[PDB]
Amino acid sequence: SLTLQKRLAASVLKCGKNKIWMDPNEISEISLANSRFSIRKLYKEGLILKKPQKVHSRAR
Amino acid sequence: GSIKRFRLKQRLGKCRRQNRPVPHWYRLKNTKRRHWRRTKLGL
Amino acid sequence: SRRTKKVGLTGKYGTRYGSSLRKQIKKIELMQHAKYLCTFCGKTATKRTCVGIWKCKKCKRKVCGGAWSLTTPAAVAAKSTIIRL
Amino acid sequence: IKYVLDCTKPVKDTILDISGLEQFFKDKIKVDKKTNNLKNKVVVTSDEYKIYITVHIPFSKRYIKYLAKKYIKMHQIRDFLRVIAKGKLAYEFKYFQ
Amino acid sequence: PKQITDIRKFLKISRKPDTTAVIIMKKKSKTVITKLKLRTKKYLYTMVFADRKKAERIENSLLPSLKRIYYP
RNA sequence: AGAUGGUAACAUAUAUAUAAAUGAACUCCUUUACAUAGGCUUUACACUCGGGGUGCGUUUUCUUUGCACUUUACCUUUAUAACAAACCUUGGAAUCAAUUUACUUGGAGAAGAGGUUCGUUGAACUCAAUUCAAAAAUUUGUUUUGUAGCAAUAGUAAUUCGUAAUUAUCCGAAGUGGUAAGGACUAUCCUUGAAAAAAGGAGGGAACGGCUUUGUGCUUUGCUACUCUUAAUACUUGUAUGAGCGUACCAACAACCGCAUCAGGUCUCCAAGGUUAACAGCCUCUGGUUAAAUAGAAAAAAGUAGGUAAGGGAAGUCGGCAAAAUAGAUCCGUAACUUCGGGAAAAGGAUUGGCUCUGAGGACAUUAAUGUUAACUCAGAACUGAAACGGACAAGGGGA
RNA sequence: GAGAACUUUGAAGACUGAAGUGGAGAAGGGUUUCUUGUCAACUGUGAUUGAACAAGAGUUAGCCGCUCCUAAGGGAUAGCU
RNA sequence: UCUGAUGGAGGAUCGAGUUGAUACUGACGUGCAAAUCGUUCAUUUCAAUCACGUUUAGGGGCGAAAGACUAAUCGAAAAG
Repeated sequence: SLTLQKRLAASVLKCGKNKIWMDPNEISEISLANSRFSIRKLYKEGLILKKPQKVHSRAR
Repeated sequence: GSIKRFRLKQRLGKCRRQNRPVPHWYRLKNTKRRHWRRTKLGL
Repeated sequence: SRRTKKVGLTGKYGTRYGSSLRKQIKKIELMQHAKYLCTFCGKTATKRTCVGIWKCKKCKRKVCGGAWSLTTPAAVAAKSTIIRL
Repeated sequence: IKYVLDCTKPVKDTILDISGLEQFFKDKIKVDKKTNNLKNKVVVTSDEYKIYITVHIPFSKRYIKYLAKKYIKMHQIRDFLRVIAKGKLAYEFKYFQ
Repeated sequence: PKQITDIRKFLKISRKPDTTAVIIMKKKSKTVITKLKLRTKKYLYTMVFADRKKAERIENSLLPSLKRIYYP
C-alpha cells in the first residue's frame, strides 16, 4: 500500500528506505500522495520523518 | 543486454507487439502467446 | 658476516637441483652478473642486458658479446688473428 | 566574554526559578575539572529575567545548554522546554511546537 | 570563468558588442564585498570589490545596453 | 623576402581569444607505445584526534558529555609555490668527496654557489588586487580584501514566518597508513614483455612586394605607405553546425544457463568501525533484510548435525577411520643426516590478564646554554585475582 | 479485505556485516521496468502479494559507448589447382 | 678468516581469496543437485588464475598421456 511512498520518501530525503518513518495514524493522507512533490510537502508538515541513525559512539 | 543493435531491438519490439491478446470486439463475432520466462525467443 | 660457506649466489636455489648443477650454474652466473671494463670509456660499468647484449651504464653504448661474459675466448682469438695481419 | 541565557518567556509562566538556575550554575559549572574554583576567571551574575555568565578562559557556549538541560531534567520540565541559540552569545528557553 | 583584475580591461570587455549581461553579487564578509561578472560569448569575467565606493561607481558608470542580473 | 631576448640550459605574441615568428619537393626522428619483482617517496581520497558553532540524545547518580552537520565539481595554457630528476653557468675534487632505506655518482668535470626545463600536483606560496615607507626620469618590506575565478546564487545542518519567504553557520590545528596514481631507483630473464590510425618536431631551401606601362611569364620606365593572423559582418555558394544506432529493467537474492521462482554455475569496479599481522574470524555504523515449496503443537524410538563423560587409554578396527590432543606471540633450546642451501616451527621448556608506575626510541629556536610539541613500539618493577590471562574468535601433533 | 503466520503501517527482538541478498556494469534475458487495476490459473501452505493477468505509459547525448585504427586472425582479388 | 647490520633473491614457507578435490569410503542417493551439501584437505610470484576474442573438426582435431577431452554423447561426436 505504502511501498511507493516509502520509496519516494527515501529518494527525496536522500536516506535509506529503512530509515524513513510514516505516521502510523494518518496513513490515509500518506496514501493520497503519489509524487515527489506531495512526499516533500507532507515530510515538511511532519507526516513522514527521517529516523536518526543508530548511535555508534567512539567513547570506549 | 542494455547494448543492442537496431535490428535486434526492432525484433524485440515486434515480439512484444505480437504477445498481445485477441481484441474483445473481434472475439464476439490467442494460442501463439509466450511468457518472457517460460519460452525464450532464441532470436 | 659470512652468510654462506660455499653456496654463494646459488643460495637462492635452496636445496633443489643437484649440487653439481648448482655449482655449474654458479660458475657462470658469477660472470653473467659481473661488471666488465668498457674499453670505450675505461670505466668498469658494462653489464649484460639480454643474452648477447652488453651495455655500459656510462657511455650508454652497447656491444655484442658472449652469452655470459662480455667476450668469449673463441672470438677473442679470432679477432686477434685478423689484427695480426 | 559574556554569555546570556534568557528565561523571560518561561519564568513569566512561572515554571523555573532564576535563583535556582543561578545557584545550579554557580555550584555546577566546573573549571580545571573543579566545580567551585570560579574565583576570578569565571563569574556568573543574575537578572530578574536573564542569566549572565562572564568568562575569562577558553569556554564553550554549549556548556550552558548542557547545564540548562541537566537542570530542567532534574526538575522534570525537560519534556516541555528547549534551549535555542538566538545570537552569537545568547541562549533562550523555547516551548515545543 | 575568468577573473580580471584591473578596471581598464574589465570596462573594455563590457564595452564590447558581444557582452550580454552583468551579474552583480553583494554579500557580507565579517562591510559588503561585491563582484561584477560580465557574460560574454566565451567566458564569464569576474572582478571582486572590497571597496564599496569603487563598486558603487563602476556599475553605474557602465553603459546600460547589457542586462543587469542582481543575485542577492 | 619572412620578429626578438639569454653566456647557456632555454625564453618571448595575455589581442574578449598567448591567432600569426614565411617556408615546397624530398628525407629523418618523436609521441601513440607497452613485462615482472622489491622497497623508498609525494599527492589526492579514506579513516582518525582536538578546538569553535549549531541541533539532538543521556541526565536515580556521573558526564565542560555521546552523536550528527560543519561541503566545494569540471574548466581558467589555471597563475604560482613546493619537490624527485635532467640540463646550463661558475667552480676545479686524495686526507677522495657528495649521497640513498638500498647503491649510486664524479677531470668524459665532483662538492659549493647561481640558474633552466619537464613531470608531479592544482590557490600551495602574500597568489592576486589593495594600505603604508626606502629605490628614480620603476624595486624591497608592512596591511586590507577574496573560500583565486567557478562560489554560494548551489549543498548541508538549524531557527522562524502567510503557507512561498526571512534569518544565522559553513573555520582553527594535527595524527594513522587503508586505497589509487605519479616519481626516482634497484633487480630478473637461454622470457626483453603489440601494431596502426592519428599528432608533432626537425633537416632542406623550391616560390615571392603593391599601382601603371614597353615589347615578347621575361629588362624596362613614374610612385609607395605595403603581406600574413584571429574575429565579426554582407553577398554568392543547394539548405554554410554537431549524423545514425544503444540508453527502461535483472544481473541472480525468483528476471541468465541448468526442463523450475533449482542450496548448482556464471566476468569486472567501489569498499567503514572495533579487536588484530590481517580485505581472516567474531561483533558493529551506512545501505539492505527479517525472505526462503508451509505453519502449530508435542517432543518418545530411530536418523542426522553436534556436545560431555568416572577409571583405563587403541585392549577397537583390515587399518587410530572418526575425534581428541598445542596450535598466536615473546624468550630459550634444538639431534641424526646433509647436495652445506637445509633438516627446523626439529625435538622440547618458560611466559602471557588487569592496574599503577619506571626507562628508551623524534621534530621544532635562541645568545656552550633554556622552552613548545607527536607516534605507538619495545624493556623492567610493584600491586591485584578462586593461579587466570593467544580466556571468545583464530590456531602445526610430534618422533624413529 | 469476504477472508491475513507469509499484503501495508508503527513498535520490539534480531540478521547481512563493506570478501554484503549494499551500490554500478558485461554476457545472457527482453518489457520482467513504472502507474493504475487486479485474482480463472500460477505464485508446490495461505495470499488481498507478485517477476502472474489486464489497460496505459516509460529509454532524450557533439562530450557515455558503438562508429575509426590496428592484433591474434577471417573473407575476397591475381593467379594456380 | 670471523662478527653485526644493511639488502630483499627464490618455479622458497604459512595462509585467506581464487583454483581444485585428500578423507569422512559423512549427508543425500524417489537428492537442492543426472555430481550437490558439511567438515576436512591441496593451491596463492608462478609451468599461476580469469575474461573476451581467435585458430585446430570426426578415422579428424586436441592431449604435462587418463584412450583423456571434442556441448550430460567418445576404444571413432552429433544430424539426416
